[PDB]
Amino acid sequence: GNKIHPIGFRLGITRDWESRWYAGKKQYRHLLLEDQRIRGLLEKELYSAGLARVDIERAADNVAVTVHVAKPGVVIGRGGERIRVLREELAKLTGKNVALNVQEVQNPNLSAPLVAQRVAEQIERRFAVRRAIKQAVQRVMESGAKGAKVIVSGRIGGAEQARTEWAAQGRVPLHTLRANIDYGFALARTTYGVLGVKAYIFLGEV
Amino acid sequence: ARRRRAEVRQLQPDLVYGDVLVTAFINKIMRDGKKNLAARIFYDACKIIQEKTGQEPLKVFKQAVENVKPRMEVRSRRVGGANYQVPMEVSPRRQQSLALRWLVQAANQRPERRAAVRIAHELMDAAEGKGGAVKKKEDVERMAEANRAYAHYRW
Amino acid sequence: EQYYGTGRRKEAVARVFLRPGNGKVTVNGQDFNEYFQGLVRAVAALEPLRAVDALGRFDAYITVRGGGKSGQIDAIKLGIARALVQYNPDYRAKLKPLGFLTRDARVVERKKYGKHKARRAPQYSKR
Amino acid sequence: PRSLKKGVFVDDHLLEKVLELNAKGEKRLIKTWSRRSTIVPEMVGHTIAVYNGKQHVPVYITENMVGHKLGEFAPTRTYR
Amino acid sequence: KIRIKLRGFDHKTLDASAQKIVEAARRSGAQVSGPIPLPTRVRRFTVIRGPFKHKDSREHFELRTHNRLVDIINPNRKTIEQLMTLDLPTGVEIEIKT
Amino acid sequence: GKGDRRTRRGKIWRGTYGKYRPRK
Amino acid sequence: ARKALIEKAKRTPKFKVRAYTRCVRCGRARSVYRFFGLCRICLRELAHKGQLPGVRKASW
RNA sequence: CGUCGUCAGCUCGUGCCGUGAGGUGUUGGGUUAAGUCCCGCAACGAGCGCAACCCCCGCCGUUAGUUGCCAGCGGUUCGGCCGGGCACUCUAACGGGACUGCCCGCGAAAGCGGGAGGAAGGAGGGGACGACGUCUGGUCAGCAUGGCCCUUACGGCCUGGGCGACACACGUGCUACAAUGCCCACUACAAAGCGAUGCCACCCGGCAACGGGGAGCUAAUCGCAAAAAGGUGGGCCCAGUUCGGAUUGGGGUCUGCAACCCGACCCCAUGAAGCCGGAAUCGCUAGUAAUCGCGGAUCAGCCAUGCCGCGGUGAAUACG
Ligand SMILES: [Mg+2]
Ligand SMILES: [Mg+2]
Ligand SMILES: [Mg+2]
Ligand SMILES: [Mg+2]
Ligand SMILES: [Mg+2]
Ligand SMILES: [Mg+2]
Ligand SMILES: [Mg+2]
Ligand SMILES: [Mg+2]
Ligand SMILES: [Mg+2]
Ligand SMILES: [Mg+2]
Ligand SMILES: [Mg+2]
Ligand SMILES: [Mg+2]
Ligand SMILES: [Mg+2]
Ligand SMILES: [Mg+2]
Ligand SMILES: [Mg+2]
Ligand SMILES: [Mg+2]
Ligand SMILES: [Mg+2]
Ligand SMILES: [Mg+2]
Ligand SMILES: [Mg+2]
Ligand SMILES: [Mg+2]
Ligand SMILES: [Mg+2]
Ligand SMILES: [Mg+2]
Ligand SMILES: [Mg+2]
Ligand SMILES: [Mg+2]
Ligand SMILES: [Mg+2]
Ligand SMILES: [Mg+2]
Ligand SMILES: [Mg+2]
Ligand SMILES: [Mg+2]
Ligand SMILES: [Mg+2]
Ligand SMILES: [Mg+2]
Ligand SMILES: [Zn+2]
Repeated sequence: GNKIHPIGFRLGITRDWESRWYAGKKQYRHLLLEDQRIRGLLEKELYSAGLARVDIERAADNVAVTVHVAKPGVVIGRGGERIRVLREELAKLTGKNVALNVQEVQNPNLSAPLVAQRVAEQIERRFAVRRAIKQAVQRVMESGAKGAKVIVSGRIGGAEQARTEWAAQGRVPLHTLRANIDYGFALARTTYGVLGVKAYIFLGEV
Repeated sequence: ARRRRAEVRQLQPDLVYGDVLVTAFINKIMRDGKKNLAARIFYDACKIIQEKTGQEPLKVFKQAVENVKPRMEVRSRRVGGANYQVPMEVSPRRQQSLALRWLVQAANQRPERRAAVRIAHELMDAAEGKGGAVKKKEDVERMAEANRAYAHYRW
Repeated sequence: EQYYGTGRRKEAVARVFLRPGNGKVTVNGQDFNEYFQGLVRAVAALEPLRAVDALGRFDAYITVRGGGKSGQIDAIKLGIARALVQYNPDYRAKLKPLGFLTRDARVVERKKYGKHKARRAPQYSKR
Repeated sequence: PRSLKKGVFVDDHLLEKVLELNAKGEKRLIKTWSRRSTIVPEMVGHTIAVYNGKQHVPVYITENMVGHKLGEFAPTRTYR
Repeated sequence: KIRIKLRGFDHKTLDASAQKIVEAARRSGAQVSGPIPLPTRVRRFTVIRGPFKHKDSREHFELRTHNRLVDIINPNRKTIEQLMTLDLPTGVEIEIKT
Repeated sequence: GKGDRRTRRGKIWRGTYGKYRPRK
Repeated sequence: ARKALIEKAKRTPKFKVRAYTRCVRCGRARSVYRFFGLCRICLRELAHKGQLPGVRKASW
């Protein structure tokens, strides 16, 4: 058990926070829990949408919430009778009456969180873990990218003895603080246990 | 020192005499990094030599050191059996370190209650050719030579 | 008229002003022997002047804040030597061989975790 | 080297429950869980059954043992 | 004379939010007191890396609060125009005390 | 030493004040 | 950290002393930083993502 | 997450060798902190790791100046206090600078030795960062989770007790055995932090802990705050001591609904072992060790001598 989160490790450089708002030793923790409550439902609901991310900005009872997804349409709803019920949830929790944008993702094959979700999915439908991975890396690596890697945890194939499946292409230099490597995890639940899935995508250096 | 041959540290010259050999001696006296208290001690001990003696302290100091320098010492070694104390010459660098160390060590074993009083009397006895310092120095050379039988083990 | 040179050491800055005249050194107002009341050290801080036979040529107004008197002492060593080179650049050719020009970089090593003091590692039982 | 300040603490459970018994007479024991409360004058004579986490032990309050607390007489542990 | 401290978690979220008040005032008021830094109040957090035992690792976290000054000399009028709602920062706090 | 409450150092080390270490 | 104990949140403590922090994200009762209301473990995790704004990785 | 281990390694693609497991490359010579680089070579390249990119510290410059300063002048209740000024310090944001670039020597090359210039020189100092994998390592008591198991209860509430028991044994530490010291008085130098129902200047009561009163501060402009070791003067005079503060008696403050079990703190008294520690064993190679103090997290308060961090003073030694 070594190596740090490639994100927390790059927050300074090539990677910004999922919440960029100021506060003080009396506010912060509150505006904090809020975001957690936010993504709470968002991730419980917009799963099918393709919940690639949930950014949250602030100013004063104002909150950005630029929820990114691969299939924006699934957010909107019948004409828009959902992104009306979602904006509804906003004040349902915190009566801040804020925005709630939506931004499609330019190729969900470069969105590690998704790339991992995909793989996590397949694993639950009882797919071939190894191929699923061979393929994933391929897609991700296919639609551009300079490198990629995927890692499913243990109990592969329902095995009684946990293992750790690989697969990786191109470059995925982690020790290089400036690679800009998307990272995504996916907790693939299952009938015999849990299977962690991690995805990394290397794109552009300097 | 497995890679390189550690270069001897180069210390500044004595604030007063400008002698590096003295700064050394001071550092040895120093304990808990109180170079002041140290430096002080030494100097007051240099004055106690001005009175109780004739010549300037530096002269005595130099002489004292020069008498405590062992020109031979025994160093243990393992050889099919036990540990055979092998006599070998003592380098110039170590010759000094051992002298200054032994001075302070012998010095602080003295009965006089004042630090400076002890250093001065030891330097004096040392410069004269007596005192625990010179003793050890002789004790070593006694060990050495007296084990010449093993001398053919050199290093 | 006047000459200046900063000078820093082990985290302590010093303002040095060399003005022709006797040699009265006013560190934080007080006289040299005032601020450095019985510290065999001090003296050194004036070694840059003696290095060029001066000393009895300039009076010196000095300020200092940060660290400890010995640190401050060293800083001065730099200042007095720094200002002295400005005053006359031909003085660098003499203070370099003695290195009063260099800024002693030795600082305090950070206190690492796991260890007791940066390097002093905790002891352990029969391993 | 004791301490309290001003307001010698006593739990009302018995403070009143005891000062009432005075208004009448002596009572056959008085079990309580407030081993905190300070033993005050108007107790000398009564027999308070102090608990110890398992037992309700009887304690005959005497003058000499006023300033003390209840627990000091109802020992907690059991030793070798 | 316009005290206006700026405090953000980013040294550009402020250095921008302050670069506005810099020229959007020079173009309607005196040269202004320019933007002034001010020491930053850093907060470290030291947690044991892994859960359960292994108390000799930790890893460090810091949440540094930067500060800005500014101060527009002369409480102008036309300066207060281009400086009324032409902001751009998202993660900043700005107290006004002219 | 640092362990004698009734001393200057005793108060310091034990991070406190009182007679033996008053706040000026 | 059984729900039956995450009940604490309930104001009515009986006495202001009996109150305690507890992670707002896991229920963790020990090492629960105030400024975040999070536990040492939780702090670590979120911080790594980006859910903790301004919060970075200190080095010096 | 720990660990081997920041160790100098682990591999892949294609070609080539072998029936084959595999081999070559990655071996060899030179070199390096390093599979770092150079040369050679049936291999030619690539990936993970090393290095670099990020942070802090050394020097310098610009932008900004309620930090700073008679640098320089005027006034001064002579406090950088008032005016004034961005010079210097500094605060914090950007940029410069070092590349074996240059000089001599050795070398096939890499690079090694030495020199100048330079704040800094050959990875300038310290961080973050820890490969394919190993230990059926650690944690289901952080959380998540397959399975099993209890469901008037293996669930829930409360009061009380326990986690603080002791004939003993070990680990990690603290204070110390003293004169390079202990005590009192006076006096001087720091960095990094923290502060609203909080830091609390200052005044008075109390030996005091602390209390009553109450100014300022959204904190480079107020407070915690005294830095300590140090310097100067004086006391002690070698003694279980003016060393050392255990233990115990007594009085009291403060937090808290409540300090018996089981809080810290102050004051009087008591004043223990301990005279430098057997066999054996631990840390550290430079501002490091040693030594001196300061802040913080958690936190009502606290059993912190612990932990994480900050600066003062500042060594010895390395043949091998
Ligand atoms: Mg230190
Ligand atoms: Mg710990
Ligand atoms: Mg649970
Ligand atoms: Mg509590
Ligand atoms: Mg808690
Ligand atoms: Mg290495
Ligand atoms: Mg091959
Ligand atoms: Mg064969
Ligand atoms: Mg073949
Ligand atoms: Mg092969
Ligand atoms: Mg091999
Ligand atoms: Mg081979
Ligand atoms: Mg090699
Ligand atoms: Mg390489
Ligand atoms: Mg400059
Ligand atoms: Mg060359
Ligand atoms: Mg690295
Ligand atoms: Mg096991
Ligand atoms: Mg389970
Ligand atoms: Mg316990
Ligand atoms: Mg004493
Ligand atoms: Mg009074
Ligand atoms: Mg100010
Ligand atoms: Mg004296
Ligand atoms: Mg006695
Ligand atoms: Mg005594
Ligand atoms: Mg004795
Ligand atoms: Mg506390
Ligand atoms: Mg206790
Ligand atoms: Mg402390
Ligand atoms: Zn938690």
